[PDB]
Amino acid sequence: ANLAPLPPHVPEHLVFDFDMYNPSNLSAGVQEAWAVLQESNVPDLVWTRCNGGHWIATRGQLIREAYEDYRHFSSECPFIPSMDPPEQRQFRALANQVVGMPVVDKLENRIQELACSLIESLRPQGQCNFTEDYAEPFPIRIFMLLAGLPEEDIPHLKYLTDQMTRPDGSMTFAEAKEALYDYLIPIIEQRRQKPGTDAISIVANGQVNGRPITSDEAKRMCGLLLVGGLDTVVNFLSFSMEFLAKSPEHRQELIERPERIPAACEELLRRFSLVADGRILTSDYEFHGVQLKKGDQILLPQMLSGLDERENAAPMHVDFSRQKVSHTTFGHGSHLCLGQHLARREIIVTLKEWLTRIPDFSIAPGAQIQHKSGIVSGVQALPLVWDPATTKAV
Ligand code: HEM
Ligand SMILES: CC1(C)[C@@H]2CC[C@@]1(C)C(=O)C2
Repeated sequence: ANLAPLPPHVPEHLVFDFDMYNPSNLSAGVQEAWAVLQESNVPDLVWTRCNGGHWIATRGQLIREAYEDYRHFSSECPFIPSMDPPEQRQFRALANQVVGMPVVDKLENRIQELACSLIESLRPQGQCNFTEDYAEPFPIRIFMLLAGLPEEDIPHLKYLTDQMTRPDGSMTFAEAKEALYDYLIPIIEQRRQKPGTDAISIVANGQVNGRPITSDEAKRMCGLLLVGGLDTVVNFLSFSMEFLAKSPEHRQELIERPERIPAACEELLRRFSLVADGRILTSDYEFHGVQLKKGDQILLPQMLSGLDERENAAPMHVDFSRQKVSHTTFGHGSHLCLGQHLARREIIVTLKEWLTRIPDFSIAPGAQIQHKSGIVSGVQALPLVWDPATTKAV
């Protein structure tokens, strides 16, 4: 059944054959399907024989510990079946000049203007497919604004990024990546010569280790800033809007109590956490009584820390007034999402603008929403409807 044979250092009593790309109970919702790993008969660290064979840490304490311990759990192979500290700190520091908290605070209303334009387009229609019509266009338009790229390039960039996460067969993953680099290289070179204040100019003019960043370093940094802020945001906004379409009392709460929108964002980030990446052991290492071997891959699912009942009570319920929202949805440790501040502002702006203009909306009649699981889990489609006479062209 596609199972890799058990390595001889792994005890049989820790084997649980969870498949991160096709978990059993996916029609209950992806977070629910993954929470099978937190049932009380499942140890805190298990081995699955799926996807080549790899460990899974199932509890927040272990997932945080491993992400803290970059000496033993390296990001050189984070994907199942890429840099660690000090170089990594140099590149982060450079990325932070593009998406750090000061930039996001200066840029917050550009983000709100984009949301309002998209939302006002859709509002009189009384229907949309949220994933396609808002969740994808909003982060890609923010990228083009931040990167100083023109509107007419959106469809071709969206296309290249779609081929990495869901190829239609036109391009290999390698061709998609090279096509993207081919697009970015000449703009990086131009803006090294004639910089502006956009993101690509900031990157193209950084220094690594006492010298000008190379073309190769800059294309990879630009590429990671672009792909990092797309599938995660698209899918997270869709999980959150799926929940709000199904829960009118939570819509009402935020309409009545808009000051709670930033806390609601944090709680949605906990409940609809969606990333599950990995590390590779750099050496043999005993971790909580379990012998790990050099070279073993371990999935450390950021999704699971906040769903762990040990971290949050009644973790499947959405409660915007939780006193302490514990999660690792943007990661933990040295690779903690550089985009965490930009993403929170995109979530808060989308909650404020959507519930202002379209306060009452539902899942389309008859639609059954379907999820997909993987390194970034997500929503296949989100058909929504509403009565235009209940909307506000504010
Ligand atoms: C809700 C939206 C987002 C979520 C849940 C998310 C989550 C994550 C997580 C879990 C990681 C760490 C992965 C690991 O340690 O293996 C990460 C890293 C990263 N994210 Fe995000 N992210 C989101 C939005 C964004 C945005 C808007 C950007 C902006 C470009 C972005 C850029 C990055 C980058 C560049 C890294 C790599 C950091 C490094 O390796 O040092 N993210 N993100
Ligand atoms: C979560 C990320 C943004 C980070 C870089 C690309 C991404 C989608 C990953 O799977 C690791």
